Amino acid sequence: LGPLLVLQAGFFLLTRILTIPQSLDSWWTSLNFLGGTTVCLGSNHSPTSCPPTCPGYRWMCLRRFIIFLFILLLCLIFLLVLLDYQGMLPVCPLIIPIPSSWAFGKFLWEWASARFSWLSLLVPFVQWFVGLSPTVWLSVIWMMWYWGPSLYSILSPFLPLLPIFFCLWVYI
Amino acid sequence: NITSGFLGPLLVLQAGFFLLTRILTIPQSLDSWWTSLNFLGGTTVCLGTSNHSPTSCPPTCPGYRWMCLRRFIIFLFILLLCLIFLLVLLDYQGMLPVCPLIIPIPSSWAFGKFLWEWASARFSWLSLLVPFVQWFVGLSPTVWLSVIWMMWYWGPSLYSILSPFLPLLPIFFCLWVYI
Ligand SMILES: [Zn+2]
Ligand SMILES: [Zn+2]
Repeated sequence: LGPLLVLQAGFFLLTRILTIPQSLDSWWTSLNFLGGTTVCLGSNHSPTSCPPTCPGYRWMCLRRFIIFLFILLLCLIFLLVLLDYQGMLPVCPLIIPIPSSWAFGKFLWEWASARFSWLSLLVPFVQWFVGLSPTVWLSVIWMMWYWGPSLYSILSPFLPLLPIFFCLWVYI
Repeated sequence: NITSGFLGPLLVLQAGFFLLTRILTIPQSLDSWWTSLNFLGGTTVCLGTSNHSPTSCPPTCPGYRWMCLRRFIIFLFILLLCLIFLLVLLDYQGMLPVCPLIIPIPSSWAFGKFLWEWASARFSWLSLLVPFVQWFVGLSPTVWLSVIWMMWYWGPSLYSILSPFLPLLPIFFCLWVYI
């Protein structure tokens, strides 16, 4: 009795995972428009779910595949985070006792700061911003969500004059 | 002296401008490419005129917010991809010291070796599928190409039995009961 239920649950969860790409590419295709789907060029079916006869269906499958690939990658990265959180990646820090946790992250950041040498200047600013934002981060996300495209639109006309006087500054 | 002295830094300025303007549009190119994948390789129109493509919304159009979002999202992925690439490069030089599971550090692909060894350790059944894959390589390459092409031909036929798929767990479950 138990094993039948276990197998049914496993199959249903596998179906959920396999249909995730449907939902995800449908969401992204919604992003293309003002939050609303469309109709595949050629019964007017959305290009996120075409019938097998529809030519776009072939494309859809390819699309479903790529999304799925990214998902796995994300999952992998997510997995790769947890191990790094738990300190199961015994990465030797640049010259020694091991970093109990986040060894990979600390090593990677140390290497980047040591080599690129401008992230050294960037890090103080980012640390300032994050530390000063226990809750300000939430508000600036809201501002970015609303004003961010707007401020980008206002800065963009002066976006190309920006390199000109940046060059002037570099000359001086 | 003065001529070349000025041109040098200014040459760097011009080259930087050109490279940044060529490489900062890649989010737009990839967004347009995916939107093309959505409709058999075509642009279509936005919801808002001149019928501009939805990946090049003017600021007046309401989609410029929307577009930016996905453009930004695409931009993020690029960094991630780049990061992967960067990692995929560093491991080759062995610049990632990862101690192997129980000792000298691996000369190259240390991170890849540790990850694969740990993953194989965690799942015993996974390795069971490894040999057949090699056999797939070990089989006739032409046979593998024919199989893949038939699957492409059988993809629509693959899901032509998609409706019977749902009962698959029950009947197999029934087998598990009778097993
Ligand atoms: Zn279609
Ligand atoms: Zn638009």
